[PDB]
Parts: sequence; C-alpha cells; structure tokens
Amino acid sequence: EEQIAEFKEAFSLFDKDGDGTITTKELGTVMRSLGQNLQDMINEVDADGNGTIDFPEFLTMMARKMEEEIREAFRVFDKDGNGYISAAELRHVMTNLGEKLTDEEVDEMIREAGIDGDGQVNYEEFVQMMTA
Amino acid sequence: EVTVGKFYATFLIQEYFRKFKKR
Ligand SMILES: [Ca+2]
Ligand SMILES: [Ca+2]
Ligand SMILES: [Ca+2]
Repeated sequence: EEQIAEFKEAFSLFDKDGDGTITTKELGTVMRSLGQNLQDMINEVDADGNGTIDFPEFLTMMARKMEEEIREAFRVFDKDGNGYISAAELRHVMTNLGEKLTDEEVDEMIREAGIDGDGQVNYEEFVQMMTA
Repeated sequence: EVTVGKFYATFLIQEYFRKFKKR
C-alpha cells in the first residue's frame, strides 16, 4: 500500500522532466551521478516495448525485486573497489542523491503551488503560500 | 541482478533518508 508511494518517489527521481516515462538519457544521468559508466536496462523492464519505462512497468520490476541487491548497492558505493565504503564515498553518493531528491521535491512544491514553471507570484500570493 | 540492483541502490539510499527523517 504505502510502498507504491515510495516507489513513485524512486520513479520520479529518474523521471526528471516529469512526462511519466524514464528515457535512456534520464536513466544515464543518475547512473553517472552514482559513479557508474544501458539500452538493455531499459528493455529489461519495458513490457509494452516502446523503448521507455512508464511507472506501471517500474512498479512490476521493483515489486518483483521484493540479499544480492544490497551487494550490488555496496559495489556502486565502493567507488575504488577496495572492499570498503569510506566516509568520502558514502558522503559523495548520498550528497549527490540527496541533492537530486531535494530538486525533485522543489519542483513538486512549485507545481503544487500553481506556479508550474514560467509562472510568478506577487507579494500577496507569496505571503499566503509562505505562511499557514 | 545488477540491473534491478542498480535501480534498488537509489531506492535504498532514498529509504535511508526517509528512515533518518523519522528521527
Ligand atoms: Ca521523461
Ligand atoms: Ca513502456
Ligand atoms: Ca572504497
């Protein structure tokens, strides 16, 4: 139940432009931000076969995944591959991923407040939005 | 699976943020 919302938040981080689909370029920027260096990844989840991943397909893959997954996570965070995650390597991945989620949270706050890009608010609307 | 594990890697860090927020 509540896990679907968490999966939607994981989906929205990849779907930066918010069109409802994860492109191969949108999947590539996050992988590069994790220190990694692609078409098979998209094709492995695309059930409709249009070349992009929508949320229902992302839900099936993430739900079907729920040991070995944490090992792959350890490998991604262990950048130099020395068998340990140092303070700098943990900080780097969590700062990069944390800042990107903050950006997604900002875009959701702007869309929710009716500005939704290229919009504006005067002082009266700013006070109403920034209080209560 | 390295593919789903890569997608799961971001989810784990995201869940660590959420669990740390409720504290
Ligand atoms: Ca997109
Ligand atoms: Ca699709
Ligand atoms: Ca290391």
